[PDB]
Amino acid sequence: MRECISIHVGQAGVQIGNACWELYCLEHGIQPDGQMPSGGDDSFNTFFSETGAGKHVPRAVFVDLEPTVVDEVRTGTYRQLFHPEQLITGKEDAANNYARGHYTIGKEIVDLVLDRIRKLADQCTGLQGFLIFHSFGGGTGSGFTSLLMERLSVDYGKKSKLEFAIYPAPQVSTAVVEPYNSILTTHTTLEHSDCAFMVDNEAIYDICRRNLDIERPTYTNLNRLIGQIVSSITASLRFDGALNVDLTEFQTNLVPYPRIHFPLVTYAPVISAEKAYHEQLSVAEITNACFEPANQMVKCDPRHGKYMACCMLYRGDVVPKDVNAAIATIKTKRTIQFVDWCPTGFKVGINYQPPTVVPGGDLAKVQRAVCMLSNTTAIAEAWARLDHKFDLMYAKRAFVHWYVGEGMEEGEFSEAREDLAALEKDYEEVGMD
Amino acid sequence: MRECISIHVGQAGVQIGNACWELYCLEHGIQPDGQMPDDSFNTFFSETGAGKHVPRAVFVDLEPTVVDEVRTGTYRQLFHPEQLITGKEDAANNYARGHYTIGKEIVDLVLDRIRKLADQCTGLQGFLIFHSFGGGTGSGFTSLLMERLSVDYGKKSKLEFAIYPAPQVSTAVVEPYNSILTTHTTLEHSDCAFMVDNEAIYDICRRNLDIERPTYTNLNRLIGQIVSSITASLRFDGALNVDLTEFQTNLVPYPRIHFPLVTYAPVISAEKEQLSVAEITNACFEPANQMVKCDPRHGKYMACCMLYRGDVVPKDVNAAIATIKTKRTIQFVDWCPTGFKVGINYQPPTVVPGGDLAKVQRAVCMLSNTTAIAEAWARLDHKFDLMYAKRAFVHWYVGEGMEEGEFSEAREDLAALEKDYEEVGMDS
Amino acid sequence: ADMEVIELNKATSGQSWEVILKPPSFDGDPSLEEIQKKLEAAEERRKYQEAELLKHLAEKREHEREVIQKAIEENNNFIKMAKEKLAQKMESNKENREAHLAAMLERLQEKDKHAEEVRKNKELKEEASR
Amino acid sequence: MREIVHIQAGQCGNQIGAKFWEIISDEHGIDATGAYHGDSDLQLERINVYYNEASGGKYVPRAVLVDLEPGTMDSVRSGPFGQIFRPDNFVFGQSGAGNNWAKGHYTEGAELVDSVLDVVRKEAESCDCLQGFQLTHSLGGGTGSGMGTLLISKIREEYPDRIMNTYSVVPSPKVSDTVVEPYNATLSVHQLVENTDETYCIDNEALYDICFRTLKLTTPTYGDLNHLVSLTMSGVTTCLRFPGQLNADLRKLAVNMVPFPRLHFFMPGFAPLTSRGSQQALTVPELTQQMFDAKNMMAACDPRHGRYLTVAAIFRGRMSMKEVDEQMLNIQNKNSSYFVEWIPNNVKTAVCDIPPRGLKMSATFIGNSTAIQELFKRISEQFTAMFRRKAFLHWYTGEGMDEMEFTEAESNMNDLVSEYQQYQEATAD
Amino acid sequence: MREIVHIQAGQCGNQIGAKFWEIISDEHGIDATGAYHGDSDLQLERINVYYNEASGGKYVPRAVLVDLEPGTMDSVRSGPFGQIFRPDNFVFGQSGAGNNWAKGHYTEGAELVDSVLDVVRKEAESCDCLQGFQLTHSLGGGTGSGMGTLLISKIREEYPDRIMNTYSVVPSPKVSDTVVEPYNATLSVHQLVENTDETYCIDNEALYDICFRTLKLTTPTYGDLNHLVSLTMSGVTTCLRFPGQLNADLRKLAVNMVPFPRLHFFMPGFAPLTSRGSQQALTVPELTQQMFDAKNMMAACDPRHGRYLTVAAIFRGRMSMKEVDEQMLNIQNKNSSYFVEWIPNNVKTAVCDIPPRGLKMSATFIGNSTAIQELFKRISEQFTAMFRRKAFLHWYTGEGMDEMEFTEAESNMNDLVSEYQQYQEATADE
Ligand SMILES: Nc1nc2c(ncn2[C@@H]2O[C@H](COP(=O)(O)OP(=O)(O)OP(=O)(O)O)[C@@H](O)[C@H]2O)c(=O)[nH]1
Ligand SMILES: Nc1nc2c(ncn2[C@@H]2O[C@H](COP(=O)(O)OP(=O)(O)OP(=O)(O)O)[C@@H](O)[C@H]2O)c(=O)[nH]1
Ligand SMILES: Nc1nc2c(ncn2[C@@H]2O[C@H](COP(=O)(O)OP(=O)(O)O)[C@@H](O)[C@H]2O)c(=O)[nH]1
Ligand SMILES: Nc1nc2c(ncn2[C@@H]2O[C@H](COP(=O)(O)OP(=O)(O)O)[C@@H](O)[C@H]2O)c(=O)[nH]1
Ligand SMILES: [Mg+2]
Ligand SMILES: [Mg+2]
Repeated sequence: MRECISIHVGQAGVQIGNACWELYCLEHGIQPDGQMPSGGDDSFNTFFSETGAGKHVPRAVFVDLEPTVVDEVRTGTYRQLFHPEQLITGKEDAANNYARGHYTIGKEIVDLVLDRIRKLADQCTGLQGFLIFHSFGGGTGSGFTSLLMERLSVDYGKKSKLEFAIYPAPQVSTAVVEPYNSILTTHTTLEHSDCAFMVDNEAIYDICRRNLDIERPTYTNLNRLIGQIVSSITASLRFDGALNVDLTEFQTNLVPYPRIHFPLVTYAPVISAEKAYHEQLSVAEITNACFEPANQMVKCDPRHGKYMACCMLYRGDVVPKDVNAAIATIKTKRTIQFVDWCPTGFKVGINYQPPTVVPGGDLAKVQRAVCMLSNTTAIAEAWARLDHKFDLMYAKRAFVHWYVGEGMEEGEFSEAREDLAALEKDYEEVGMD
Repeated sequence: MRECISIHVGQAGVQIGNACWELYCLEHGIQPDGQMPDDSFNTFFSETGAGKHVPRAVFVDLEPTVVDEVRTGTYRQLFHPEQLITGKEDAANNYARGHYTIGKEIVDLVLDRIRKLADQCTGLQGFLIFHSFGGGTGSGFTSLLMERLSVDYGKKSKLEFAIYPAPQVSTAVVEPYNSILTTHTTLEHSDCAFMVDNEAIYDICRRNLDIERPTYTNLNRLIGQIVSSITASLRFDGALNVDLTEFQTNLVPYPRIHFPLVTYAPVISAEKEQLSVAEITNACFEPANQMVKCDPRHGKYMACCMLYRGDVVPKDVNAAIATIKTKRTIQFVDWCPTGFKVGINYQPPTVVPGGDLAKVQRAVCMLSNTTAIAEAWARLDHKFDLMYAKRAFVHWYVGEGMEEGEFSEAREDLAALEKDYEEVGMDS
Repeated sequence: ADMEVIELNKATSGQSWEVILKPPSFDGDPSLEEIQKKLEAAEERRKYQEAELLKHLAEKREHEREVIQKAIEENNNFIKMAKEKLAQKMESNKENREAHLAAMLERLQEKDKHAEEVRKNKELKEEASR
Repeated sequence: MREIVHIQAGQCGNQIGAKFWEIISDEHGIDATGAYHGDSDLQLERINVYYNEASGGKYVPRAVLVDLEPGTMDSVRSGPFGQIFRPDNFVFGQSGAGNNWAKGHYTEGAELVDSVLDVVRKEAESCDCLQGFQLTHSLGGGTGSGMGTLLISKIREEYPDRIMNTYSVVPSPKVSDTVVEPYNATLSVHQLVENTDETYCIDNEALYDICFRTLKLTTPTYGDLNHLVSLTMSGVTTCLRFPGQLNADLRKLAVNMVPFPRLHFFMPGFAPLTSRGSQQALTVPELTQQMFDAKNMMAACDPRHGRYLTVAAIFRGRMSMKEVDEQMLNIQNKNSSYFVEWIPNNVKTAVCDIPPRGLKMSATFIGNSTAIQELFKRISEQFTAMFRRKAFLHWYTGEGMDEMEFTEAESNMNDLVSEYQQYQEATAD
Repeated sequence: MREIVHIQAGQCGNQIGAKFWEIISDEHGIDATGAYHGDSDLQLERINVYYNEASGGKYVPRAVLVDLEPGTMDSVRSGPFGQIFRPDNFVFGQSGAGNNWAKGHYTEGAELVDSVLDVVRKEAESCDCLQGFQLTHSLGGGTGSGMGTLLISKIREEYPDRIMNTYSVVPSPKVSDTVVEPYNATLSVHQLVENTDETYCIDNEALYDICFRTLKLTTPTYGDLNHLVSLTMSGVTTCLRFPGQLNADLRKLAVNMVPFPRLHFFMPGFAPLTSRGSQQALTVPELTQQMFDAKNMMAACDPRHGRYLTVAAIFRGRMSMKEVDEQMLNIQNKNSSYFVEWIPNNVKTAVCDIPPRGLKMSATFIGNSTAIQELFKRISEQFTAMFRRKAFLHWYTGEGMDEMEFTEAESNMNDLVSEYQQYQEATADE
């Protein structure tokens, strides 16, 4: 057995958690009450424990410094799926302030969260580690998550920690200081995370507008799409797959150096449910779509970088012969530039389980899909954009008093910014020759 | 709550007090016996267990004749005998007798009675002192009283209604002496003083009311109307109220510059059509309606308080004040960005039955701090100088224990006051 | 064209392999105490700044008390000066009026003295006329 | 300021004083028995200023009648209203003063003065609020002049805070009783300048001239002269006897009339001028014009010869207050030069509905004019002409007086003249 | 961050505060008795931010009404929604402040302040999660200005961790009550700069000018001015009262709006501009355009005269979210020179389905513009003209104040102007 514990922090982490666990239940035949009328796989036990009443309960913890969002989980469709103990809330949020989440408010609830995590870990016979969902921009998603990561490294020394982080976008952002929070949390979390899958709200927002014909996407629209991508990545841990069969394999296959641990996620196909009956996309078509920037989870140009690793995770009606034929034509037409020290190639995995969509949602049910995870130096463009916004404000010390007022020193800003300048330099050095 | 104590000194103060309290009773529905078959009237009237409403007032005179008319008149039940205080011999038009010789024998009694009224107050606002400048009691006893009130009540507000002397009705050649002496002595003890020139009221009675030869009854009924307008903001709860402190703060830029000019309109004959808010407001800037003879065109305004009563709405007041703000001839000092304070009360001007004034739907009393009022001091100081240069009548004051140095000191203080009005009117 | 496929894994709901297009050109601890130390230093800075704020507010309350007391002291000095100036004036006036009446009565007493002297002078003529 | 205590001394004093009580009693509705039989509340409003209320509803004059000889007092008792006086208030000697000031002031008068003080003290002590004293007397005889000024000094000593007022008859060679009248007058003026607050100068020179020239009486008697005096006295005391605002008491009158302590000698004026019981009215304009007419002054001075320091004008009878006010303003405007510019608003006017006995309308003027120096100059010249030769001086030194008293009295009166002249020439500059 | 405690002090404070409670009660479906009779769950979702739930199904405003005189309190009680307020929450003296800041702050106000604190403590203690305080008052009088700033300082001492928010009415000679308004205002601004987290500058000069020029009211009354204030207050508090993502609480609003502690004075803007009687269109493009219009500002400053440090824009009524987003982007792109380049994405937009009472569509702008220095300069000039001659100063020194306090308050406000000007001139190449 190889259990994974999911940790959802703040509004973004909790609401994305709702979308993920709804999808997992649909994929495994688990009802909102936890019952499963159950051939069969059995691998779903990596994400679900079982109770004496035959109920399947997520190995998850939902944490927020304010109760409103988690309260919807406590009284919603899936209220029976979770035990009250795993839904943890405080009274007052971090007010979009990293210093408030990490140093002032977070400090009062960390021990309670770690106790609940310990209780879930005690129920694991072969704990793999953690999957942490949070935003870069919120005070809780940034401040509380970095504080949690630090303690998890103390209590679970070896154990893998994977992140699903929401990169900020002006179209849906709620705070001017999100660049501060993003840099501050990245600096503190960097040495504690083994692999982090960034999702740029702008990239998802544009995919919803372009591919799903949604005029003004809401968090529900964004989260359902994010859940598809998360499900594609976790499918091989919840079903008896062949690639990324344990958490350590994500680091082995995608992360050649500890600091450069931010793979770019690309997903296809994203098709509207209201599309006038479309003929199903082939393996060649969905594979070609992996190399189109319009399908990426983070806005950046892989042409301006080099690949260090590439994982193709196919799902549904897919045969190796069609994958190899698709890759062969792409290489003939395109320059898929890898760094000098890595082999130019792909690790391919096929998970036979079909792509599942939420009934009544925006996504159309398809016969085959693919999620490419590539560690490219192009993702440094995202750091450059964030660092520039940070520098514009920090040059004037705009909003800095909010952080200092919470006990954080002004020097932490310079230290965090210097660490991200070294990270940008690392991406440049690694892509050199 | 918010009580005001009225003190009426000498013949002028007492006779004006008669007219005021008669008018207040008519305005509040109080009968001459004190019975009353709003609630703000309690600022001027206390209540006894028997339901009698009694003025928060003291009437003082050094001779008994005038107050005796109150004691045996229509309103004899209104006042308790204890609040009508008289001696035997007057000050004989001599400040020295009112302040020293005769006044010293009755001050303690007066202060005791004022203390008894103050003891019945839960929120004493201050004192309103009515007196002439010219009489021996109005000048000398008032100055002594004001000094003793500053000792017993410290900085508690003291406002005056002072009668400025006029030859057409004056009774003494030495009135300029008494006026300067009382002004010098009282200046640092008074917070605000409303001067009423007898010649101005006399001329308004002749011109506007068609009275060939006005008597004190004619003058006092008109004065009674102006006093009522000033105090209506304390005795009723209207749309905009102005208390004693608000008069002080808004009218007095410097401690010594505390003599506002009173203007009242309309003054219409009971023989003889209703004047609008704009018309009555415009009339406030016409010298013919002033309480003191002076020309505001030869001065600058420092403050203007408009006290309306009757059928008046804020919208009409603001429209009227806006057109006044555009008048080039109405000049304010350069150090006063905002010069207006407005008060509105609903009760229309009440007139005494059988009086000379006609009942109108709306009236206004403007209180303005203008440097033009210094003309009144200049006229008085000149008459003082003419006599004092020869020491005419000075022996009457010296005989009573005063020293010529007090005359020079009082006159020098008035010279500094005239200079103050000049300095305050200058541009920055 | 030269694509090398290497089989990796096979399982019940999956199959995996690696495809190599070209080989490489170049072949080839936080402690709980430390965390606690940082959080406590931040809490102390927060506490220190709040204490400095309350200390500043306390100094405002002290000023508010000094201004009420100053108004009271000015009123008391006004009363005191008014009282002594009035007592000076009334006493000086009483002394002057008494002096004026003593001088007048002394003049009348001298007239009486003179009249007795006139009557005495008459007696040395009246009767003393042989 | 309620009661006035009246004293009348000597022949002249008792004669004009009796006439004063007859006039004001008639005006107040009091008959010779003291009973009120009038028909106006105005008559009784201030009756207590001059009268005490006695047993029954009777009014008794607060009057003390004094003389060193019993003659005039017997004549007063037998005259009209002689019975109205309090019998105990008649104080008289038997010796006389022989029209010698020294006898009245130092010898015979000194022997009777305590008997007079007994009576005036009794009257004064019963007053609720004594105003002061009013003395009628002549300056040319011995009792009224000498004993009258002695009384003033004794009364002043006991009542230093009360007003001392006199109606002083000035002597004239035109109607004279003795050759030493200039001496008696100068010695009395010396006393009056120092001890009175207000003195009405009733000049026999002026009274004679009015009777002779205006009334065409070829040979005037003291009865003809006294008819003018009684009318004048009625007029000047109007404000003290009837309800009013102006000069309602002796002190307020003195404060309005006396700018310098020594200059308290008034020039009374009256219109119309009539002879006894003779019925002949003047208009308000005509009445006002008489203020500047020498023919209407009871002191033989011309008001056009000096300037008015202060004036009190009293109009009596049924007339328009507005017309009086207009004419009084017109008289000051048209005669600006005859009023001192350095005493603003020095003319005060009063109007009383009750006219004096026998008249329908009248005007009385109480003037403090610098022209009064003509009266003092006339006395001074007569004094000097005699004193230069020490004529009749033994009449006084024989009574114990020294010649130095004469020099002092003369000097003081010459100083009084210089003072009036100084203020006449004074400018507002 | 749930409950807000509302305080209204003095005549102006209680008059605009009563109008605020009338508007939001109507929007939330609350009648003058406190009973809910609406037909939308959106109305009750966050009603506990401003209302307490009392016996029965009644809602009582978490409001404390203060004055040093009983007159204003009586008028509020007799007004349209006067019965909705908690009777024990009316705290009033009898003496008055005589239009004198020193009386409100140091003498009369000091005697009443503990009675007010007892009531606000009772309200605050019953809060599950108190956000902070909201004060409505004028700066030109004595009670609202002097006693209001004294209350802010006392509340800061007892609740140093809560947000202090004010709606401060700035005086104007155009509609003035007292001659000493510039003194009272300068002394109050000195207090606000140091003790508030966010202050909405409601300028009577701007309100008069909107009524006179735009609404063509020849003679505006306080009622006409207060109709603009009530609409503005409804707009700026939309995000606190209805479910939403952006600036949903007082602290998150302050973090988004205040880049430097002293620069917390907001220039409110509103569209469309209406009169009380004009119950007679406005498209999304037109609504957005009003953000740069001086004629729509509730502070008499021109947004084109400075630069926006931060902006919160709130659209209300039935409209396309997509159209709002497009127009907001267009306004920033077309007016680049009026936003500081060194605060990226400084304009946050919110859309609420519920329009303000009497309107079908509206837009409210909460701007932190460096143009607000014009308001402070105007007050400062009026202050200097009086203070240069020490006019009316004896009324303040008589209360125990020193002339140094005047100089200090003036200096601090002149420093505030310099600070705005410094950031207005600041470039992204520091
Ligand atoms: N994709 C996505 N992004 C979200 C969601 N909710 C919030 N965000 C983004 O997360 C950022 C704001 O952080 P939040 O997660 O809401 O804040 P928080 O972690 O709860 O922290 P505080 O409320 O400030 O204590 C913005 O960039 C939002 O657009 C969501 O459900 N989906
Ligand atoms: N308006 C008005 N003025 C009056 C009245 N009575 C007197 N005066 C004026 O007041 C001045 C005289 O002072 P009074 O008040 O009569 O005298 P007093 O205060 O009683 O003092 P004495 O009697 O001298 O002790 C003159 O200018 C009069 O015209 C009156 O009833 N009305
Ligand atoms: N007017 C007037 N003068 C008189 C009268 N009797 C006397 N005289 C004058 O008084 C002076 C003489 O004084 P008199 O009073 O008789 O002497 P006395 O008895 O010593 O006071 C002379 O000037 C007389 O002319 C009188 O009845 N009327
Ligand atoms: N907008 C508006 N301003 C007002 C209102 N009432 C008074 N003011 C203003 O407030 C200032 C006077 O302060 P005020 O609140 O009445 O005095 P306080 O009672 O001592 O707080 C002046 O600037 C007035 O114009 C009102 O209802 N609306
Ligand atoms: Mg949150
Ligand atoms: Mg009097």
